[PDB]
Amino acid sequence: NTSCGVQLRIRGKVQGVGFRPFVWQLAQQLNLHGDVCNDGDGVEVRLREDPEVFLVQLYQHCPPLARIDSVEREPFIWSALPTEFTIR
Amino acid sequence: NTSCGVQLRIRGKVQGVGFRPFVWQLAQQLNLHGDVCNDGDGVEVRLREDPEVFLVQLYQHCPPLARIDSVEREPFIWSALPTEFTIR
Amino acid sequence: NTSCGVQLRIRGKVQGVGFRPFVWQLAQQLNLHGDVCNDGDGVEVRLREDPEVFLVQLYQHCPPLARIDSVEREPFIWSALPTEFTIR
Amino acid sequence: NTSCGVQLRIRGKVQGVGFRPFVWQLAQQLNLHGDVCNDGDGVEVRLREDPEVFLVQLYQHCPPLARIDSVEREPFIWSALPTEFTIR
Amino acid sequence: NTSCGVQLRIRGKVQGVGFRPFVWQLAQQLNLHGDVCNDGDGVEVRLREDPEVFLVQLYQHCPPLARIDSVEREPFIWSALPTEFTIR
Amino acid sequence: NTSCGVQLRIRGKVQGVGFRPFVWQLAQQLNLHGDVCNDGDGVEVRLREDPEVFLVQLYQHCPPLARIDSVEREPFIWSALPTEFTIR
Ligand SMILES: O=P([O-])(O)O
Ligand SMILES: O=P([O-])(O)O
Ligand SMILES: O=P([O-])(O)O
Ligand SMILES: O=P([O-])(O)O
Ligand SMILES: O=P([O-])(O)O
Ligand SMILES: O=P([O-])(O)O
Repeated sequence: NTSCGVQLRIRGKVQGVGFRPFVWQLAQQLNLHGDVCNDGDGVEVRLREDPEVFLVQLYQHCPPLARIDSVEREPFIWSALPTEFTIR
Repeated sequence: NTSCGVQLRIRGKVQGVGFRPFVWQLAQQLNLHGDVCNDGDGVEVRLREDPEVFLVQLYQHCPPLARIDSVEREPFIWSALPTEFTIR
Repeated sequence: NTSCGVQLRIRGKVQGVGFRPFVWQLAQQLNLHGDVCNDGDGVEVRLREDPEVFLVQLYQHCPPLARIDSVEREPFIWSALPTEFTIR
Repeated sequence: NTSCGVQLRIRGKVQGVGFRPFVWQLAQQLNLHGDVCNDGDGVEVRLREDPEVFLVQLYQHCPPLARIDSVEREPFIWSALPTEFTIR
Repeated sequence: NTSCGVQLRIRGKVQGVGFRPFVWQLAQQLNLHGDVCNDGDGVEVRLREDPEVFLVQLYQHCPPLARIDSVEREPFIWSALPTEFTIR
Repeated sequence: NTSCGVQLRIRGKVQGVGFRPFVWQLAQQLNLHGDVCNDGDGVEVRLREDPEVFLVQLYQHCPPLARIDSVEREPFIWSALPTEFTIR
């Protein structure tokens, strides 16, 4: 059933730069679950887990072509909990 | 803005027994924020904070006329965070 | 990959009483993941999530034939995270 | 240096009943650190860790001569963190 | 009543640079409560919530004239919980 | 007895640069417990506490000769909890 999640909205130069694969790889390394997509207003990451380590490493290890201008976070409710981390 | 909350649904003999005032007093003692109401399917408690101590003490210190048959919990999103604990 | 879990060891009159199904139902209601088994020294519950609400409700809603004499907890590492709650 | 702690104030029939040793044993089982004392207004327990499992088990496994009428909690700051659980 | 807070002490080139407004805006975006002031030994931020995302973004999005040389954290007790984030 | 810990594996130019003393000093400032060592595949930090603030500050305040290329984290179980932070 339902659970508390977090949505991150990452804006900047975040498309055509390997950003979704970067996020996926970070999520795999950190054993995170949820998804990533680019919906036209940056990159949206939805996580089951707390985002803090992910956010630290998002910034520090940003791909060389990418540039992160802002990140916003908000809570939301998962309808079903994710069992993988996927690119959508 | 928004924040992760918890809603508790408490069922049993939970009306006409001092239940809403009991919840209010417990919330005051525990410095909790949110609200309590009786909507016809038991008593609904919405909290800003984690509910664990509240739940322990709800059961242990249940008013003598009351009887708690079940408690369910689920997350939800507060649209604005509460600054008091109120009976609604 | 790996994650921090909790193992609970529940002892008492906890077999022949509907205890494993009780635990399963509680875990379903609380959206918990992991497993339950009876290994001859009581009932072992392994969870992905924090156990506090589960423990409160384990005691308060213990099946009428059952009796809980003790519960112990310890951390452990999940090799793979559970995606369901199962009786083993 | 300093850290966030919790103080619990447990009132009732909580002296002459094995209460301080009960608390000590519970703290040992739960791998908690801090102290317990009886200062004339019940029993005060100060912990380094979150108190929720402790509180559940305090109530459920209360010694047979004892009776717990109320428990209050408040935060405080440890000046030095405790490395044992002691009766004071 | 009282609650566990965190105080951050941010030192460097952190005055005359838009630092207090920067902190305020970050706190608004992150839905944080507490206050910020410059007391002559850098900038002090007191929060009700965990500071981790705030700290990540403090560093990454530091105003261009500012420079953060160090940040220290310590717990403290709020006498009353804050309902806004304010510049003091 | 046992408790949930975190192990961090920090790789890059992290030897001959004051890295272990840097970690020790950070851990002292943050009131952390555990240890640091260089085992030939970077620097391993084991903590009792959550690592998030530590990780933020590890990156931001990296010694000038050092360079951090990657950090990985995983949970593990402490056999005994640490009471100091030590260089091993
Ligand atoms: O288009 P991407 O590869 O930057 O996600
Ligand atoms: O009707 P109440 O007093 O039990 O809430
Ligand atoms: O044998 P059980 O039904 O008490 O688990
Ligand atoms: O006096 P005590 O043994 O109940 O603590
Ligand atoms: O003086 P401030 O604008 O840097 O706070
Ligand atoms: O060899 P270290 O000083 O960089 O730890």
